[PDB]
Amino acid sequence: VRMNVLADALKSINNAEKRGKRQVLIRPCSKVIVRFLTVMMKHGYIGEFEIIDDHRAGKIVVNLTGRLNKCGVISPRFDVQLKDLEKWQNNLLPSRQFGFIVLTTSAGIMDHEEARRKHTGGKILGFFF
Amino acid sequence: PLAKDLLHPSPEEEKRKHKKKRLVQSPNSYFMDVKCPGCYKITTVFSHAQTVVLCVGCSTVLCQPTGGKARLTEGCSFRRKQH
Amino acid sequence: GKCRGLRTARKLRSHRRDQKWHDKQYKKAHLGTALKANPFGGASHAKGIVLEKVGVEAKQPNSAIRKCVRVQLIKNGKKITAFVPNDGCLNFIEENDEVLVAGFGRKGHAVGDIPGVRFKVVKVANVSLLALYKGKKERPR
Amino acid sequence: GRMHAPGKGLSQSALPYRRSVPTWLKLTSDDVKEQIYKLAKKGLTPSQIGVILRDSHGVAQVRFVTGNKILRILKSKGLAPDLPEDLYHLIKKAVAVRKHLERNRKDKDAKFRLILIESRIHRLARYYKTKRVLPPNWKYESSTASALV
Amino acid sequence: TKKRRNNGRAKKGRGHVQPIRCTNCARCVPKDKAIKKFVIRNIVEAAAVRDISEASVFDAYVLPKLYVKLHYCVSCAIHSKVVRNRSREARKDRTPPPRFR
RNA sequence: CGGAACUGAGGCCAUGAUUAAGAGGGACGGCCGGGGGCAUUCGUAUUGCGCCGCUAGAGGUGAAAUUCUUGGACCGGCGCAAGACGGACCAGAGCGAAAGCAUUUGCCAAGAAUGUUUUCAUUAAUCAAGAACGAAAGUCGGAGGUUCGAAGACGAUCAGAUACCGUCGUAGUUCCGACCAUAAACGAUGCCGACUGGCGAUGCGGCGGCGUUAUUCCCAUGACCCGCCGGGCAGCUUCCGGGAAACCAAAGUCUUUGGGUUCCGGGGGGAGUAUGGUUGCAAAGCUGAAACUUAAAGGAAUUGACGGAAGGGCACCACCAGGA
RNA sequence: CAGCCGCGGUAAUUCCAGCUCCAAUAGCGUAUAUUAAAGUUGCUGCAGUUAAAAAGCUCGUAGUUGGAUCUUGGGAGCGGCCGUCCCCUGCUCGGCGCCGGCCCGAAGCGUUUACUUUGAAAAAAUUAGA
RNA sequence: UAGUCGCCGUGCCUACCAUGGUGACCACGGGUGACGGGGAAUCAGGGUUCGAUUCCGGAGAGGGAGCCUGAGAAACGGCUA
RNA sequence: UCAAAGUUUGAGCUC
Ligand SMILES: [Mg+2]
Ligand SMILES: [Mg+2]
Ligand SMILES: [Mg+2]
Ligand SMILES: [Mg+2]
Ligand SMILES: [Mg+2]
Ligand SMILES: [Mg+2]
Ligand SMILES: [Mg+2]
Ligand SMILES: [Mg+2]
Ligand SMILES: [Mg+2]
Ligand SMILES: [Mg+2]
Ligand SMILES: [Mg+2]
Ligand SMILES: [Mg+2]
Ligand SMILES: [Mg+2]
Ligand SMILES: [Mg+2]
Ligand SMILES: [Mg+2]
Ligand SMILES: [Mg+2]
Ligand SMILES: [Mg+2]
Ligand SMILES: [Mg+2]
Ligand SMILES: [Mg+2]
Ligand SMILES: [Mg+2]
Ligand SMILES: [Mg+2]
Ligand SMILES: [Mg+2]
Ligand SMILES: [Mg+2]
Ligand SMILES: [Mg+2]
Ligand SMILES: [Mg+2]
Ligand SMILES: [Mg+2]
Ligand SMILES: [Mg+2]
Ligand SMILES: [Mg+2]
Ligand SMILES: [Mg+2]
Ligand SMILES: [Mg+2]
Ligand SMILES: [Mg+2]
Ligand SMILES: [Mg+2]
Ligand SMILES: [Mg+2]
Ligand SMILES: [Zn+2]
Repeated sequence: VRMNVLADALKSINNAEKRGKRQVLIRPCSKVIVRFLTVMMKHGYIGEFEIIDDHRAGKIVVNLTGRLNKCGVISPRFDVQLKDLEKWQNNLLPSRQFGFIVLTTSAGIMDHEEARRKHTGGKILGFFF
Repeated sequence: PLAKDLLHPSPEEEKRKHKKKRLVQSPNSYFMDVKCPGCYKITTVFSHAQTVVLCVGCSTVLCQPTGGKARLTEGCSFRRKQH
Repeated sequence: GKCRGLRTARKLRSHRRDQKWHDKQYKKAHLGTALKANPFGGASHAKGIVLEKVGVEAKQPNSAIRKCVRVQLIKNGKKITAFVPNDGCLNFIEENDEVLVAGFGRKGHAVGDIPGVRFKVVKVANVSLLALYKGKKERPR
Repeated sequence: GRMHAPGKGLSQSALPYRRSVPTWLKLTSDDVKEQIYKLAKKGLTPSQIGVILRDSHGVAQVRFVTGNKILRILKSKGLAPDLPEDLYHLIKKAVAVRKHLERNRKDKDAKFRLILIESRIHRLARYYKTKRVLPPNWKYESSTASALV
Repeated sequence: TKKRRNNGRAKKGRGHVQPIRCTNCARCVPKDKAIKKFVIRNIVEAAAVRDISEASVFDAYVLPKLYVKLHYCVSCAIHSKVVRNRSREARKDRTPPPRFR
């Protein structure tokens, strides 16, 4: 059965961005997804999406720009100590200059660099660059 | 076309999609005010009745069920009510 | 892997534990039949007595009469065709003399022409065969 | 996809977004309940009730017009059956199968379908055991089953 | 390598079919793979009817026909030279030629 | 006046129950289909018999004989007979878990798919152990024994043929009742779930829409006709991208590598052998090693060479027509 | 001779010698176990149409994984529309004490795990390291 | 349950009752060229193998067993088979 | 509208 909503959505967008598609409809609306989009949006990687409320699991329409090479997921949700954060971000990213690993925490949903400022380890969700 | 207003599809479109696949889920069934010329009162038939809807006072029959929409008896008017 | 579950450590480890045995080399190391069957028994050298001199013929394209020698080990009693290498060294090897034997760099595998001969002679009577071939030392008589 | 078959049919009811009642409908929940009482007394399932109401009285859903649902109302008045109607219909089906096989011993397909049916029964039975509607000692037993319809 | 997509047959949804005995041989071929020819033909073809038409009594009296349906086996077909070999590329052209012959 | 159990009737609490999933089960409506089982009906041909007619060969092959035949063969007509088989209609069509499933009629129950503002509200997906089914041959009993036909014999060619050709012909081939579980059981492609190009055709259910055409006298049905919808067997198509290539809208969404879960492979041989264990009346199935030897084994595609494979074209050291 | 490919059948760049030349240098050679190299056991990281490979099919308890839904925000002051510092429990004895009441301090009680951060606690030797 | 012994708690031992406990989360049984650990070698990151060996803990002095003496021994450079 | 057609010094091919 459908286990991971986010896991289906993020593939759908990467198969859009490869084709240069302009706006994308995603069928199951989750709160975690919503937090994820708002994280990338405040930092400027995409435009203004809008969510279609049905007294139900909503839908979401993303107006896509063209700056996103990939937006990936890590299943299963691994715990991540501050020891392993460097090895993860090394092996999981293009470079030491750019690209991000987004992990939700007790503190809240935020980037790994913000986790470095706040002194907060946690559970890896995914990444993008 | 690349650009496609997914938020703003036309009514002709939302009619020519699948029952779930419209931008929002909506049914294709309806209720209707069925009436013979003789009897006074009007019945409130569901379009997919799966029932023999007898008239008021057991005067005479109107529907005989089929696959989809019910076929009405010879000479029986109706009016699709709305809300 | 295929089960990328968070709690399948056991299932994974078990599978690995079964499949290591299908690797031919691990099985080679950990079952004893190879170590026991090997007359060397995990050793570099082994002493033994010469009992006869044999001219084994070479394999194809090549064509040669390789000079081997049937030794019998003391500790087990097993019999070996230890090959003497170089030019004119066989006249030195007298019968009923102790020679230290080594391998041939292949870990249980035949080498080229000499069919089934994994062993070569190093010494004769506390005298290096090299020293005899070079002419540094002499045989004690 | 379906559980014990290869079909993957997508056909079901699709309720609309408005949970509001229409303007033309003026039949109260109390009147509907008095109808419920008569029909339950006469002997009828929640399904067939919901069908008739939508067909003649033109009221598609009670849950939407009134607040609570039909089965919970019946449970309040003590009309609910000893066990759920779907299990009722399955054992009745099961019995007819074993009956037809009794003469017709060859029907192998009938045996295959029977066995899948029983698997489906015990699946539902464990759900209802967790939902705390059956007692722990309940057990389908082809010997005792035919007593139950 | 995969030589043909359909394995010289027409078995896509089904699964089994009844075998036939060859006419020239008796080779067992699956009916669906087997070649099927519906040959209707005049008991007298063309040269014979002109000759035989002399033998008829009535001026222009129609001849009945010989309604055959033949099936051959493969090696017989190439031997009897009904079908020729084709190239790898032309192989996919599965349209038969028009009705010139 | 304080602290434990028990027991009567209050006032107030906004008084108490998350939605109904393009998750799932169950119900309903008319359909649909070589879907299954049992019983029932029909057809020719077949080989056999009985009878009648003329008659000397019939058979069979590349060419012949054993074979049947003037004690009437073969051929034709009319009757009878038993068991196979249900042609042609039959499709790049349908249904079934899979093998597979097609003479008429009747009985029994089921189910995928469709329409649905039907009920319950997480009941679900995949799975060692365990279980049901599982073409042909094989085996054990009966029943039945028409055809073909392992085995076998003989007759033919042939250097040999204990084969390919022929005449006979046993077990088997048919039904019921008992075992068995193996095929290239192939799409050689595990199951669910999502997303990313078209194009026409088709099968089912459903919906809509000028007009033709039967019911005939309209309606509402039937056959055409033009469309839309769901999933379904297939087809074509392209610089989507992948892939060693052959190829695939999947064998894609991979060094930009993690949606879920089973099974299973790690040089060739030795060897699916041995030993052990288990099943089976037997046949055999299943689990399943080592020694020793050995440097290569294979796949796709290119150019040759060959071809008792086909298509084209030429030559009196080819033929054809002939000559020394 | 040659770990392997291969060399040697009368001008041998491959043998035995001489003549030279190379690497390393008081050290080098040979053998065996073993490790990286091995994305040839792969969790990070392999394969499974045709190179070796998917149980003939379906059922099935443990095993493994499982839709959505409940707290979002608020007050005072601060820096260059933006960010941050200050704050977001409740229910017997005395003083910031003030004119029996109010607050605070203290004692006891708190529906429950995984997860994450601190400290203590860690035998030395060893390792890194001032 | 009640005692014995023992410095105390306990099938440690004795007697009388009850009939329990473990198991696909691999027990039970068999193997181990296994004393354990602190560590060493190797390495990109993950890991792999080794570790009798000068510090700690255990066990042992031909094989097994038994004991006096002593605060402390089932001692072996103390005894009896 | 299908009877058959076997072999070839050991005495030296090749980037
Ligand atoms: Mg399943
Ligand atoms: Mg027939
Ligand atoms: Mg088959
Ligand atoms: Mg199993
Ligand atoms: Mg059979
Ligand atoms: Mg059989
Ligand atoms: Mg038998
Ligand atoms: Mg025959
Ligand atoms: Mg003969
Ligand atoms: Mg024959
Ligand atoms: Mg098979
Ligand atoms: Mg991979
Ligand atoms: Mg092998
Ligand atoms: Mg070799
Ligand atoms: Mg000539
Ligand atoms: Mg000529
Ligand atoms: Mg030299
Ligand atoms: Mg590596
Ligand atoms: Mg290694
Ligand atoms: Mg192969
Ligand atoms: Mg293969
Ligand atoms: Mg399979
Ligand atoms: Mg297979
Ligand atoms: Mg969820
Ligand atoms: Mg340490
Ligand atoms: Mg120590
Ligand atoms: Mg210790
Ligand atoms: Mg000791
Ligand atoms: Mg002692
Ligand atoms: Mg001394
Ligand atoms: Mg001592
Ligand atoms: Mg021949
Ligand atoms: Mg020769
Ligand atoms: Zn043929």
